[PDB]
Formats: sequence, structure tokens, C-alpha cells
Amino acid sequence: SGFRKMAFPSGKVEGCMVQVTCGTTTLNGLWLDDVVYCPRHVINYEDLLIRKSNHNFLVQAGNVQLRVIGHSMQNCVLKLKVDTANPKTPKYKFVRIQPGQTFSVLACYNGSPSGVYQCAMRPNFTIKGSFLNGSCGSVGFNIDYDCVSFCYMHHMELPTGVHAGTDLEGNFYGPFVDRQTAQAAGTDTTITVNVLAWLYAAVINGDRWFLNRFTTTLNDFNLVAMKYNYEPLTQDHVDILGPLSAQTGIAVLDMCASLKELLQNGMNGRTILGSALLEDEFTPFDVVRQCSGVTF
Amino acid sequence: SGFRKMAFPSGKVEGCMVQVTCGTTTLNGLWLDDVVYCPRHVICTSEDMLNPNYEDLLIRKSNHNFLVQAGNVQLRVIGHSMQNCVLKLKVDTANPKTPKYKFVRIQPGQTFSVLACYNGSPSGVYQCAMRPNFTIKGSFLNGSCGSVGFNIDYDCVSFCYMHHMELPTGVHAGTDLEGNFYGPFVDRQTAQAAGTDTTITVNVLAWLYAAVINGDRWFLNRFTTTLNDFNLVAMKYNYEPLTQDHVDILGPLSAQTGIAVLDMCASLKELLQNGMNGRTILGSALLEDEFTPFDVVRQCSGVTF
Ligand SMILES: CNC(=O)CN1Cc2ccc(Cl)cc2[C@H](C(=O)Nc2cncc3ccc(NS(C)(=O)=O)cc23)C1
Ligand SMILES: [Cl-]
Repeated sequence: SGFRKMAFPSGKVEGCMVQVTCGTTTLNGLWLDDVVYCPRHVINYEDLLIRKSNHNFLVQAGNVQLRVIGHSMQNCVLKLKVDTANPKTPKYKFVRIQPGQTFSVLACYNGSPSGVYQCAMRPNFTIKGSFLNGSCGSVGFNIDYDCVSFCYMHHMELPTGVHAGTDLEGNFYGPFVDRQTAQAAGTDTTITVNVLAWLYAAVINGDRWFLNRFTTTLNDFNLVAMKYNYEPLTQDHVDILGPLSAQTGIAVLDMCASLKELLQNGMNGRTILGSALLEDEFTPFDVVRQCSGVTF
Repeated sequence: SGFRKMAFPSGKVEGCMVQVTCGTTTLNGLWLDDVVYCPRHVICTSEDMLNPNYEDLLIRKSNHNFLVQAGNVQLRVIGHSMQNCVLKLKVDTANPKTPKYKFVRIQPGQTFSVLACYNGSPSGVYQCAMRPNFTIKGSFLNGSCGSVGFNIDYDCVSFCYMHHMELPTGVHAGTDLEGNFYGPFVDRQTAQAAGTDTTITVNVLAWLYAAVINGDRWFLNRFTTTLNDFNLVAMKYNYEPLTQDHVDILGPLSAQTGIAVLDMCASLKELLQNGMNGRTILGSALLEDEFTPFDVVRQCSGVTF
């Protein structure tokens, strides 16, 4: 029993974090095999890069200094070829996630990990993270069995306190650019499929006060959800919620009718899984994993 | 910017998790140097849990009755002893991944990271606090016994909790790493229940200071309060008494924001009276009590917005 925002064990990623310094800027890098990946803003990027030599980049892994032997740019990510392969390189993949998908973040400063937390890629492509100056180059990841899937690299903070970054191939999530200019997070929406998953998690943990005898059509549910800034629920989302619907015996469109009533009438002084807000940062898979006991 | 429930990086603890099996029971163990620490109820069956005589169950065991597995490697047990509610299994191999560590006993209101494990394999990490009633609101399923709580300061891991059981209300009870339970709990299936829980007042105040640092002051007011009058009001909402020690501990947060502790106490009094009126504080519609004054200082900026 119990429901917590749970992050993946960070050990495999901790062994990859390094400090990168170029001139007066210092941020974090990801050391995989003989390459260090970090935001290219550590340095017209092609014009700034051509003026740099290998010895201009200071890479530090713990107390050991790594020697840079080459450098190249891939989108908004700088790839520093180092002379030593990382002996702690885990099995890994670089993956691009979609809005609504969650991941763990290992927040680092000076190449040293400070904390780990869970978060979701918002529909507006920003993340509500906890980052201070020096956190650039911190990474987001998921773990499947023994393989770390790197999905995020931190690049910047937006005026509203939210965060923007790239996948590990340097392609930004969202319409953001890596420069000082007027940039703002677009209007955000609630991840509907995730709120439904978390309502199923509450039924598994014994919270059923919000259930009712009523059902709804998928179209009528979407007409109501569009009014409360909720993402449209698709037939794919309904299919994905299938195992949670089977484990609890509550049809997806019946859970949709419970959410329809909570959107109109609120919670009335009550809470769900210790929350007075409808929580959208747990995917259907996160609910299944936490209510099963999946290990790595 | 931003404020999240942040756990310590779990890597140093992951390298210590092992699987312990005694007969038909399998749970987790903590491998530090040449010793494996685990809950002593690993030697019990379900029937034994009603009235276990651990000394009598233990005397019937030999070293080879304990199966310890570190990854795919089998560790050989060469000795065993009981210390309160923990079993200490002397193994033939020292853990090469043993971090610098201490065993510390925490007080209610203190937070820590939990590495939830099943079959000696870590599955997830989360942050939580020792509640005033000595239970923890964790997320544990069957097989999680032996999972540990810890803090990491500098390169030193301070182990403070080992998971032993789930109470009827879904909350959890465990021991320090010397086997002494937190709270009036026993490692026996008895009619024991979590006592009435209360809100950790010093932590709610710390989190209100964190909201001020991150640029939010809507909840402040022009009033102050005496410490005694604040406690008379706070006890009515099931909040823990705020002591002079708590006021002293909140000093650096009071200085960084320029808001006196008893002035923040007056805002808390009003927030309890009024609720939030559709507003949130650090993305929460409830008053959050699982961030200590020390957690706020560690996570938040040293410059107020
Ligand atoms: C609620 N479980 C029980 O009534 C049985 N328990 C009795 C008992 C009594 C004292 C001590 Cl020290 C240990 C224990 C055991 C115990 O609490 N371990 C567990 C710990 N944490 C989460 C757990 C979720 C579930 C779970 N068991 S189950 C198949 O789902 O019933 C055990 C869990 C076993
Ligand atoms: Cl303490």
C-alpha cells in the first residue's frame, strides 16, 4: 500500500555525470563510452565553435581530469571526444519522449549529483522541474530492465519558472531556442489519460468515494474535458487504460464519468491519494509498475 | 526555480542491496563491509508472527540455512547474531562497493530517501518523513521488507530506517539500523495501530518560507503572534506544538526572507482559518509538511525572488 511520486534508482546515471568548463561557463556533461554530451551553450554556434580547440574544454570526472581529443556539434548538443572510455558506462539508448510521458531527473551541479525526482513532459513541452544555476546538462531518463533510456538534457529556465531542454540528439522539446530572447511557455493543459490512471490507482488503494453508477460516451467526455483545459482523450488512451480497467473492474468510460463529476463539482473537502488536486504526472504504466513491484 | 520532493541519488545504497532467504521467506538485506543487516522476521513463518519467540527460532538455525544473494553471486554466511529486531549475518566477502556510512536514529519530523527493493533488486526511490506518530507514509508492497531509508551528506550515507511492516491503515513501521523500532510497534502480528497523526508544524513553516523564496507572498498578513497563542490555535487543527528549538532552527530562513518566525506563524494561523481560496502554494492545494528547514535550504536558491 501507499502511492508516492517515485523516481528510478539513479545509480547507473550517477556514474556518467561529469563537469564541463569552457572559459567562464561551467555545466554538466554525460560521459558515455569515450564521448561527453553537454548543452552547446557551454561555448552563431558554428562561428563560436570554430574558434575553440580541444584544450579549451575542461572535463572533470570526480577528481580526475579527462583529456578532450575531438569535438563536434549535433543540433543543440556538443559531443566531446575524450581519451578515456567510461568504465561505468551502462547499457543505454537515446530516446525521444512524447508529452504526457514521465521520467526521472538527476539534478547535478559541477558534475556532482545532488538529487533525483520524477516529472512529466507537459503538453506544452516544458517540464516543472527544480533547477538552479549550474544544473544545465542534468539528464532525464527511464530504466527498462538494465537499460537506461536517456530522454532529456536540461538547457534552460523560462520566465514562469518552468524548464526547457532537448533529447540526447540535441533536438529541443517544444518551440524553444537555446539563446537569450523573448520565449514563453504556451498555455498548458492537464494530461487526461494520466489523471484517469491516478484515479484507478486510488481505487486500487481503497479510495472509491468518487465512483458513480453513470457512464459517458467518449465524445461527450471530450466536450466537457475541453472546457476544463484537459487534453482530448483518444481511443488509444482508452486502450492503454485497459489493464487498470480490468484490475479494478471499472470501465474506462465509467471512470471518465467520475472525472466529469469531479471537474464540475470539485472534491468537496475530500482528498484522493492525499491530494486535493487531480494529479496528472503518473502514466498508466507508472501506476502498474508501482502497484506490482517491478525491479532493476 | 521550482520546488520538488527530492530524493538523494540512490547509487551508493544500490551497491549494498542483497536478497536474503531463510526457508520460504525472502526479503532484502543491507550489505556493509562483511555484514548483511536484515529484519529478524526473515526466520518467521506467517503462523509464527502471532507470538514469535525469535531466540527460540534462531537457536534452531545454522549459517547455511541463510541464503544471501548479491546480484548473481551467492554470499556464504559464516556467522549470525541478533541485535534488537535486526539480524546481522556475517558473510565471507566484504562489499567492495561499501560507501562511507553511519547508522543514525532520526526524530519525528526528519525526512529521508527510501530505496524500495524486491528480491534484493532496487525498483524505485522516493522522499518521505518520519511522522509524529512514528510511522512513515511509504509505498511498499509484499517483499519490500529490508528496504532502507537514508540521507547523504557530503560522501557519507546515513542509514536511518529499515522497513519491517505495514499497519492496518496502509502506513509503515520499521527500525533504525540497530534494530530499535521507531514508535510503540513490535515485529509481531498484534492488534497495534498507528496513533493519531499530526502535521509537522516546523516543516509547514519551512515550506511557506520556500514559497516566499520562489517569489510568492499572497498568504502573508500584517499580524504577528505569541508562541503560546500560535500553539493554542495550531493544536485545534491537529498540528504539532512549535517549540523554541523549532523557532531557532527556522532562523536562517527568517533572515533570508526578512519575515520573523512569529510573523510566518501568523500567516499559518490565517491559512488554517481561511484555506487557500482556489490558490496554490508551490503547486500544492494542501499545506505540505514533508520538507524540513534543512531540505528547503539545500534545494532552494540562496537569493530570494
Ligand atoms: C499487511 N500484511 C500482513 O498482514 C502480513 N504481515 C504481517 C507482519 C507483521 C509484523 C511484521 Cl514485523 C511484518 C509483517 C509482514 C508485513 O507487514 N510486511 C509488509 C511490509 N510492507 C508492506 C507490505 C504490504 C503487503 C504485505 N502482505 S500481503 C501478502 O499483501 O498481505 C506485507 C507488507 C507480513
Ligand atoms: Cl533527526
